[PDB]
Amino acid sequence: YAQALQSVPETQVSQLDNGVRVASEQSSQPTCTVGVWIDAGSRYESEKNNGAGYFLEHLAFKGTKNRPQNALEKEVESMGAHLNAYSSREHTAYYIKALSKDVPKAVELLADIVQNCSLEDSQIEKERDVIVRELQENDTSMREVVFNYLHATAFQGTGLAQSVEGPSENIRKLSRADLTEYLSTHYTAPRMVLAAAGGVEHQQLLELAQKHFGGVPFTYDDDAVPTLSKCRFTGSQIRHREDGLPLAHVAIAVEGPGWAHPDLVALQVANAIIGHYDRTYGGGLHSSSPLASIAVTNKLCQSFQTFSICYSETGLFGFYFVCDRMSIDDMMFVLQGQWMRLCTSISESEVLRGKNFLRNALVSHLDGTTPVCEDIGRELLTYGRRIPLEEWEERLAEVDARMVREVCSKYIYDQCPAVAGPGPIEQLPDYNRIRSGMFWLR
Amino acid sequence: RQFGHLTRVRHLITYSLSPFEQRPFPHYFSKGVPNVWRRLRACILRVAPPFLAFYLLYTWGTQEFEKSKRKNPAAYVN
Repeated sequence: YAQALQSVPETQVSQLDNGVRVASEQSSQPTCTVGVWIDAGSRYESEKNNGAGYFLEHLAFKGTKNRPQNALEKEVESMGAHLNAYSSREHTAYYIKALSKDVPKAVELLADIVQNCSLEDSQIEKERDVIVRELQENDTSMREVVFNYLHATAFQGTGLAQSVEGPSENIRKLSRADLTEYLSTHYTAPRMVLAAAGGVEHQQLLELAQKHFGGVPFTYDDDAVPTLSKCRFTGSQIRHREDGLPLAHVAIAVEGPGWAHPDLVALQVANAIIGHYDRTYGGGLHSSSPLASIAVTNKLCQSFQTFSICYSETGLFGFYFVCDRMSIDDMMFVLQGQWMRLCTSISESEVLRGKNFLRNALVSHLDGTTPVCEDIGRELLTYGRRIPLEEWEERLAEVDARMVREVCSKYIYDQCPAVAGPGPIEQLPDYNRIRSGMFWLR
Repeated sequence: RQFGHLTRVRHLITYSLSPFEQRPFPHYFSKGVPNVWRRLRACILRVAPPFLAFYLLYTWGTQEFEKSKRKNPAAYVN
């Protein structure tokens, strides 16, 4: 095992005279996946700019000036390659998966997109109504509105509070211009990363990129990367009620440290302890995760998930459960009790497993090419370089009990949480109560 | 009656902040004191009256009783 890790090939990295960082992991696999990952999200938008990046995503594929829609689509389909992508609050990306016999072709396709989207005044107007619709579909997914609302209130009044898709007004009116304005402002080499994994050999990649990414920086701005305005967390709640729904959704959380910070490992290990449930499990005997056990014994919920979603300089460490109108309270009671237990009286027997369960994730985090690429893409972009499983190992292979406590309690104990809840939530006690559910009557 | 079966509510979104992210006795002047007055001058004219009235009657009563004791300079001018 340790050897298996030790024998895992290093991930080549190198920046251009441009600013783009080109990294990759050579394997053998006849297939592979390459793509660019941008240092851009909704976080970077304005009150009037917000949604661009997304409006933009829906056009990124519909063709370039160098080769219109009918073609781009035809050329990719024709080579059996897959082009897909996404955009969060601080992180966007476009990736392709082909037979590593096409690094050069893929690489070119990529560039041609992150640099020359047609932005056909005629296509735009179409996607405009496609989103407004797609948006009204994202809506009934109470599992997502809830998180949005969480962020909303959690980081109320700041860039983070804005949802990645954006208001209908913005989408109804963004101009062919604004989109261009968003592209030419954030899609710059210094903030972008060209990553890959497969049978591809670094050099052929570099050159190929160094060839199609012919960007040139004049001034110093171009060459530099602007740091964002800090986001203020706020212990608060938001309740979107409607007994009209089948069941309720709840999400509570404290502020997170941020990528850079190490503790995100100990903290990542703690969540592995409370883990997650889901009525399709087979386990009233689930190892620890009493929250799950209890959830089963007393029928506390349909499911729940522990999460340490983080950003550049902040984040959200919390949990979210889906439950029936009548078991909302106990569930919250029992869970919120686990955080305390977590940081007030944890045990080695627990952390031991915690670790293992993580390591197994940590590894399956890299199952395939597309996913690996995702790490290189991210890692660089958010951490600075790449963290080898061999490393993550140690980092989280030396977390003892006392370590979990010290930290969890450092981030959870007597902190003013941020809760959000849509659906039939009459039974969810007031803030004050969930608040004083943040300190154990030790 | 307990929690979870009080009423069929739908479409109300509320927003509130932790007690520690805000002020306890805020804006004593901006909005505080005004409303206190917005109130004294809203009922004074409804409560005061019968009380004031009572008072007058209390006084009249005590004064009269205290007069019917003293002698009339003329119950005997002989």
